[PDB]
Amino acid sequence: MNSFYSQEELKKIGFLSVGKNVLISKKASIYNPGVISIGNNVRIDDFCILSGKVTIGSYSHIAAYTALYGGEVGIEMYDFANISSRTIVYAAIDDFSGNALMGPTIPNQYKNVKTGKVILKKHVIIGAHSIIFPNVVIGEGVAVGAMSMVKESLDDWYIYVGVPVRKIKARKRKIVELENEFLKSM
Amino acid sequence: MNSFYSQEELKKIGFLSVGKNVLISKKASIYNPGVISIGNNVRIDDFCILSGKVTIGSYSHIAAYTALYGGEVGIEMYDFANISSRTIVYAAIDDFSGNALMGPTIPNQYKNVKTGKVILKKHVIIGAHSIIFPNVVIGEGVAVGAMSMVKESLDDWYIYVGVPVRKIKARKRKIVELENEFLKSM
Amino acid sequence: MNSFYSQEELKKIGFLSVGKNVLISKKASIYNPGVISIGNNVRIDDFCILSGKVTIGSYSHIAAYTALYGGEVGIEMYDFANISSRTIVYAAIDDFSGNALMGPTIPNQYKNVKTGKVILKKHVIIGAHSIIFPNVVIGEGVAVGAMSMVKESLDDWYIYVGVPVRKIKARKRKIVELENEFLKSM
Ligand SMILES: CC(C)(COP(=O)(O)OP(=O)(O)OC[C@H]1O[C@@H](n2cnc3c(N)ncnc32)[C@H](O)[C@@H]1OP(=O)(O)O)[C@@H](O)C(=O)NCCC(=O)NCCS
Ligand SMILES: CC(C)(COP(=O)(O)OP(=O)(O)OC[C@H]1O[C@@H](n2cnc3c(N)ncnc32)[C@H](O)[C@@H]1OP(=O)(O)O)[C@@H](O)C(=O)NCCC(=O)NCCS
Ligand SMILES: CC(C)(COP(=O)(O)OP(=O)(O)OC[C@H]1O[C@@H](n2cnc3c(N)ncnc32)[C@H](O)[C@@H]1OP(=O)(O)O)[C@@H](O)C(=O)NCCC(=O)NCCS
Ligand SMILES: Cc1cn([C@H]2C[C@H](O)[C@@H](COP(=O)(O)OP(=O)(O)O[C@H]3O[C@H](C)[C@@H](N)[C@H](O)[C@H]3O)O2)c(=O)[nH]c1=O
Ligand SMILES: Cc1cn([C@H]2C[C@H](O)[C@@H](COP(=O)(O)OP(=O)(O)O[C@H]3O[C@H](C)[C@@H](N)[C@H](O)[C@H]3O)O2)c(=O)[nH]c1=O
Ligand SMILES: Cc1cn([C@H]2C[C@H](O)[C@@H](COP(=O)(O)OP(=O)(O)O[C@H]3O[C@H](C)[C@@H](N)[C@H](O)[C@H]3O)O2)c(=O)[nH]c1=O
Ligand SMILES: [Cl-]
Repeated sequence: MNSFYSQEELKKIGFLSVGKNVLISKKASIYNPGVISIGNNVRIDDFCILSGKVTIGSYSHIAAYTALYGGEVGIEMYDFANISSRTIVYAAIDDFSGNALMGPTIPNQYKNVKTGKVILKKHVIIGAHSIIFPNVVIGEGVAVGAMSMVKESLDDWYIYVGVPVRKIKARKRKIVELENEFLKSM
Repeated sequence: MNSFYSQEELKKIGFLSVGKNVLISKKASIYNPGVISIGNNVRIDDFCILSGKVTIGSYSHIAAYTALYGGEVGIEMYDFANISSRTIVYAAIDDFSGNALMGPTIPNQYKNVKTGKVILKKHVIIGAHSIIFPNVVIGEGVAVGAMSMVKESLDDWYIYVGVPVRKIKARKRKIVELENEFLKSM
Repeated sequence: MNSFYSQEELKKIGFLSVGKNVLISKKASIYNPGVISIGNNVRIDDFCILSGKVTIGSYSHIAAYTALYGGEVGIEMYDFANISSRTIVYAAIDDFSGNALMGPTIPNQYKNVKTGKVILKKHVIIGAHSIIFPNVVIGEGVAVGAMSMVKESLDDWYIYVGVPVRKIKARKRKIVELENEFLKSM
């Protein structure tokens, strides 16, 4: 079976914008669909949470349990980006340092929230159980491994692993040739 | 949108005690609520689980996916403690050594469950995707980083990271001041 | 207060096979029950996902949030095997190298999915927040620590930790007697 909303159910959600062949679990949470644009051929799985400003392009899988906290600044994924299960992407984060109170029970003037657009460029893949922090551009074709923590921007076409991640090898570009192949045959 | 119970449904859950301005997700799970006590200005998000003895004070966020397995001995959080997404706090665990059978499918006399009260003191923040094992006090003002694992009590006012955690630098104490300033404020 | 199906609703799911004393959360997701079999005395908790080909023996707990993506080649667990919360087992994963396109939105010609049966032998325990990848045999009596990642088969009766896992000590085998002793009671 599957848990995906109908085309009929989907247009009732109220997305800023939703494309063709979009498959979204009835078990995801979508908060403020008003600020969420989704392109074509996108699958969002069980127990995802998308909240605040989120832009997804086309050909992207958001695997189960993944939370995207877009806040005001937003999270944007370009085409052919994918995110494996249990990832968190934060576009805002509280100050852990001891210099500020923390979290949504507390008025902003006591906190020191860090906020910044998070961008995943084309062909980015994020491995399972990973965390991406605010104000981070994940460069084109970057792979980050499972269980990775990314606190700053990542250079294009590299593979990274660890907490926090380190650059371990080049990502191959064959994928770009297959993109063009795939598209050409449509 | 939002997924919270109204103050009216909350009253029907049958909590040991629940204060005001409590926002609990309808997508969270609550088992044995008659041993669960929640103070004022608490938020518990989608997909959290609270099970068995759990005591939360005030000005606390339990972010999404976080499981608090309080068992019979309990987990207690003091005021201004917050737990980030996908954290687990166990007050009991099975013996992994090979010296016992394991899990809820096996009866106790063949197991060797390790149990003990867990306490998160005031101003503790627990980073996302972290695990706290039983019989542990997380010190006053401690921050535990993301993806960290805690098996022992932690000294006050430090930041710890890793699996298992190590101390990396003092937590700043400004928040004590901010706590007074904020509380004055009302 | 628990969230399990009755034995009656269980039969309405359409498992290849379901034993007795099987406690499955209504909050778990089960996809393609037709290829899933479960033996006796098994508990599957909230927000679990079982997808594709999955075979569970007896006396096994699959804890909250755990995802078993059995695909076509399958995941098998033998008796007395248990998986702690927020674990992922994959029988298939995409190629992260950059030599292929990725994920369920892309046709198979353009991908290079690696596939392989995952087997957990008797008495295996997998710690919370762990990830097991395809084509892996976890030998009998293996314990994998929390927050660990397994890409290769594991030697029987050892304890392994880390990302990727390294062997750290033997598992005790007192478990083997206890099993005999307990089964006698039955
Ligand atoms: C990143 C990954 C692609 C690396 O695979 P690889 O290219 O086969 O690299 P190796 O296995 O040789 O590892 C290279 C180095 O990185 C380390 N490493 C590999 N993956 C790591 C990870 N996730 N975290 C930390 N270290 C990692 C290895 O220990 C090795 O270190 P060394 O050079 O110090 O020995 C793979 O390990 C991974 O993390 N895959 C994620 C799969 C996934 O999440 N899939 C979702 C379902 S599609
Ligand atoms: C713990 C944290 C606050 C430390 O950040 P920082 O004070 O800026 O410290 P740095 O990034 O300089 O790192 C200091 C050391 O700890 C390591 N480190 C930092 N965070 C780590 C983590 N979570 N796990 C393991 N190692 C970590 C760094 O590698 C560095 O090691 P080194 O001195 O051996 O090089 C931050 O890394 C973190 O984990 N934040 C969690 C945020 C979160 O979960 N938010 C939830 C939503 S509000
Ligand atoms: C694997 C585990 C059982 C080991 O515990 P232990 O036998 O008491 O071993 P120790 O705590 O002495 O650690 C031994 C070594 O392994 C390292 N280690 C222990 N657990 C680790 C883990 N989960 N990840 C990485 N390293 C780990 C230690 O740092 C130590 O390293 P060193 O030899 O380099 O100093 C335990 O740490 C663990 O992970 N338990 C998982 C519990 C769980 O998930 N329970 C689910 C609820 S029932
Ligand atoms: C996870 C999930 C599955 N399903 C249904 C519909 C699907 O067609 C079917 C199988 O989905 P699946 O996710 O088990 O299998 P796949 O479609 O192969 O995808 C999975 O394996 C890949 C190698 C990974 N890259 C993905 O991250 C992982 O989700 O089950 C749902 O309806 N909702 C879900 O959340
Ligand atoms: C996650 C979640 C959200 N919501 C709704 C109600 C909320 O007011 C709204 C916004 O929630 P949000 O969590 O997206 O955004 P914030 O309210 O800023 O909270 C979040 O960012 C912080 C900087 C972190 N420290 C928190 O751990 C993180 O959860 O969405 C729910 O109703 N239920 C939920 O579980
Ligand atoms: C997690 C969960 C709990 N429950 C209900 C019925 C249960 O009998 C009761 C308590 O179960 P619990 O998981 O809170 O507690 P326990 O039955 O002790 O089990 C737990 O502690 C062990 C030491 C760990 N090995 C397990 O991984 C952990 O799940 O709550 C549910 O109905 N559904 C659930 O998903
Ligand atoms: Cl999760």
